[PDB]
Amino acid sequence: HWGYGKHNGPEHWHKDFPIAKGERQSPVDIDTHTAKYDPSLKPLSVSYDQATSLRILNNGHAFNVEFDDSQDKAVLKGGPLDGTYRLIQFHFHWGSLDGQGSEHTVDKKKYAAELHLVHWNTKYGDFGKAVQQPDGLAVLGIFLKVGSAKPGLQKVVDVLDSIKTKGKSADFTNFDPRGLLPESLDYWTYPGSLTTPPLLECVTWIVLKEPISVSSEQVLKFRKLNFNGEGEPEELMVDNWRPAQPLKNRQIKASFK
Ligand SMILES: [Zn+2]
Repeated sequence: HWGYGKHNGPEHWHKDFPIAKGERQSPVDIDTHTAKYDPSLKPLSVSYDQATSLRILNNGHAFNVEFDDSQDKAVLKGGPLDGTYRLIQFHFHWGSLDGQGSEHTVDKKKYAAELHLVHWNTKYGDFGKAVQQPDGLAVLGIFLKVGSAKPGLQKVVDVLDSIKTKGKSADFTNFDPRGLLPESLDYWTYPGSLTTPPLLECVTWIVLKEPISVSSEQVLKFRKLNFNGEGEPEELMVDNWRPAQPLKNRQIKASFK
C-alpha cells in the first residue's frame, strides 16, 4: 500500500522496500558544476521510427503508455550503454503546482514534471529478468517546463479522460514517442534505481539537459487524473514524485561541456 500520501509516501517506503536506503537510489540532484564531462561517452542513439504503442493504463501511481517490446522496434543504444535496450513504456511524474513535480533536480531546481522512457536490456530476454540485473534498464529522463504547448503530447492528454481512475486502460495505437523529445540529446548519466517500489537498483539513468515545454492546459489535464479506483473516494493524482536521494559513492557524468 505504498503511494505518495502522508501515511504511505516516500519516507515510508523503506519499511516494505529496505533497498530504499540503498547505495544507488534514484532520483538524485544533478549538481551541474560537479558533474564531469566524459569525452569518451557516445551520442545516444534513439531509434523510435518503428515503435508500436499499444495501450495507456492508469496504474494508480501514474499512467503508462505501453509498447510492443517483443521485437527491436523502438530501441535505445549508445551513450553509456552496452547493447540494445527496448522501449517498454513511458510515464510521467508531476506536481500539484508548476514549481514542483520532477524527480531529478538540476542544481536543486525542480521542473513541473518529468518524463521517463523505460527500456530493458535485450540480453536478459524480458523486463522481469532485466530488473534483477545491475545493467538491466536504461531510463531516458526528460524534464517538462510549462510554457508553449507540446503538440506531440496532445494525443496523450486527450485520452486521459478515458483512464481517470486506477485500473482503467484504453487502446493507444500509433503514438509516436519522437514527438516528446527535445532538440538536443545532450545528457547526464549515472547508475541508479527505479523511483517507485520495488526501487530495484537496475537502471542506467540518462537525463537530458534540455527540457521540453508543455502548456498550462496540458499539465492541468494530468492533474485531473485520480489515484483511486472508480467508486472510491476521489484523490487527485498529483505530486507523484520521489524526492532526490543521497548520491553516495557515485559520480554523475556529462556528455557535453
Ligand atoms: Zn518514473
